[PDB]
Amino acid sequence: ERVMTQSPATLSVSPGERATLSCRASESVSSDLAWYQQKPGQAPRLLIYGASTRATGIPARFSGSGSGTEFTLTISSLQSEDSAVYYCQQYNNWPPGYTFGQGTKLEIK
Amino acid sequence: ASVYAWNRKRISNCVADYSVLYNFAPFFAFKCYGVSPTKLNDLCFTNVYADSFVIRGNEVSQIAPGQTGNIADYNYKLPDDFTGCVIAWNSNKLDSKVGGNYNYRYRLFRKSNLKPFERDISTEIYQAGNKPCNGVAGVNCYFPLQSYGFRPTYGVGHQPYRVVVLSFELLHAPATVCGPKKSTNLVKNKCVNFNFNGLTGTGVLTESNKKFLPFQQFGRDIADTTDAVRDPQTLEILDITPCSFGGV
Amino acid sequence: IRGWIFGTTLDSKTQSLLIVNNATNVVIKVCEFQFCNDPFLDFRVYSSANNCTFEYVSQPFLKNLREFVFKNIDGYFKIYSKHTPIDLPQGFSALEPLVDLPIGINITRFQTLLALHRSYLTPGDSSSGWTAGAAAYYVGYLQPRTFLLKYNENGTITDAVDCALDPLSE
Amino acid sequence: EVQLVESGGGLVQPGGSLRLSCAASGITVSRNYMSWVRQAPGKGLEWVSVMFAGGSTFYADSVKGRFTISRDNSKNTLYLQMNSLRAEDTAVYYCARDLGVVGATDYWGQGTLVTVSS
Repeated sequence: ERVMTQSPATLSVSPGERATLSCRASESVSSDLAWYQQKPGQAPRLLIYGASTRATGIPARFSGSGSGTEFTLTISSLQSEDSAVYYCQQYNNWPPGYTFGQGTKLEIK
Repeated sequence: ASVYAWNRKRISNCVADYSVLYNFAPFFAFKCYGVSPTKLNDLCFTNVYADSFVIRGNEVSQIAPGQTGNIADYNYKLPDDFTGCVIAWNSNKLDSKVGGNYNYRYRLFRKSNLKPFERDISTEIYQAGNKPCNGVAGVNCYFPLQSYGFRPTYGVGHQPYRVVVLSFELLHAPATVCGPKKSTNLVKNKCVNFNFNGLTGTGVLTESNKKFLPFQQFGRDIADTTDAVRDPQTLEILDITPCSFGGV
Repeated sequence: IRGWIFGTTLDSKTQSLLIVNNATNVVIKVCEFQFCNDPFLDFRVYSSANNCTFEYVSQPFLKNLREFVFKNIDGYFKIYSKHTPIDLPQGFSALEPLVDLPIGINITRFQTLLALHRSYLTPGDSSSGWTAGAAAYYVGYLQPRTFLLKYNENGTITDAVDCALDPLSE
Repeated sequence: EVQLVESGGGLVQPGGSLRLSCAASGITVSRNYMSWVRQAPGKGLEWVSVMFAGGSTFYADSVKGRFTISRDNSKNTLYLQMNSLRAEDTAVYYCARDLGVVGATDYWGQGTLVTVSS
């Protein structure tokens, strides 16, 4: 049962630039991961699973990186609709298992 | 080899020592149900089944009678009334490479649970809808053989444990495997209890003068009194006389 | 003559038995090998796949009168044999225990295996066959009987009396 | 289209029972690793339960012994019976189809609110 800690808590970046979010594990998580974007008002949507594999459809504007116990997600150019909450979910124990994050609130200006 | 299509061997017709089994040094976990280890070391059977494979450390708890999990529900399933024991070694050095000792691909998609000791080696495409990914992509393209990715940075839960399971069958057993030693040096000319390969008795043993034919093992006089015996070690013939007794 | 075959059937549906002598060694095997319409005449083998559970090898069992007694009662298949210099002679001679095997196959029928030099081998052949030396083999059936055996001073049987042959013997 | 629609969400008195249902579409359930997840209002998510393709089910520790997952294969649906609903279990519950290492959770359920009388 590896506890994940997200950082930073909040982030407000000017339009058109990049955004960087870190998620830190306590045991090894090297390639057991996923990133979810839960736009406020409905269920989350998977963007990038494993280490950096982009889920189908998911705009290339997203990029995942990291390995071991530390990972980071980066967005190239935030559009107005990118505002949502994001969670890094691990599944290092798959049958039966998952461990979620604290979520991150992303806004614009 | 792999947990996918594990490896087997059917031991028979030998003297099962066990002096090294579960007594050699680098063994990590050994435990049997139904049989105690020492009795085991003295038990004897019709056949033995050894089944070696390699699993991830965090899944060793699933090798148990009727135990449920992934590796024990869709990959390899041992019976509920399984008598015999399993052994697991933390092969955290022997089978691992920073590049990934994942040559073996375990089973993560099966249509229905296994019957005990059912080799279910197959190369198929688990799917949801009509076609497999040969004509579809993304949806319904699942492949049960997943790599391991064994590399040394991995923690214990993901270090390849090598496991070997022993299964003793006992039906109609003209048992061809029993290997307990227990042979003590012989004493002569004194009232001694002797047990020659099953012949049990008491008496004084003396050097023989009788010509045993090479296929004979015992000698008896009139009225079934076992009078002589040939040693199973040095093949020397010995005479038996009950030591003195009488009324006072 | 180089061997025998025992078993409940020639098909692979059951674990038949094989005993094959040779100039080098004996091969005893139990593998349910399905046989052809006729036993092959050794071109070293003619049978379907096998799934043997027991196999064994040792030195070979060899005017010379060769005798063998095949018995299968207690879950063991036992062989006795004797080879003597010299039709069956009137001379007396007892057989010695040769091998006592632990295999527990249910044997009910048996056949022989023949051989010949530079002979063709096929799964099915007519009654033409191939040439071989002049030879013959006799068969007798055992029955439960009571025998009075006479042992001499060296532990060898020299005479025997059939307890149920005639009134004087009885 | 491929989808998961949920039902059973509502209100029940503490200690009571309830039963949640999950329907799927354009995808089978019998052969899909099914998993019910839940979310407390304003908080993250937590894996609640999973049912396999062989029948061996699993539950989170917080709900072990009280909730039971089952599935109506005939019409490609999943179910979760709950009982002894306490003050914590007020949350929105989601139905999901998880593949795992070959693609993490993607397809999610509309959710179902589960609150208590008080």
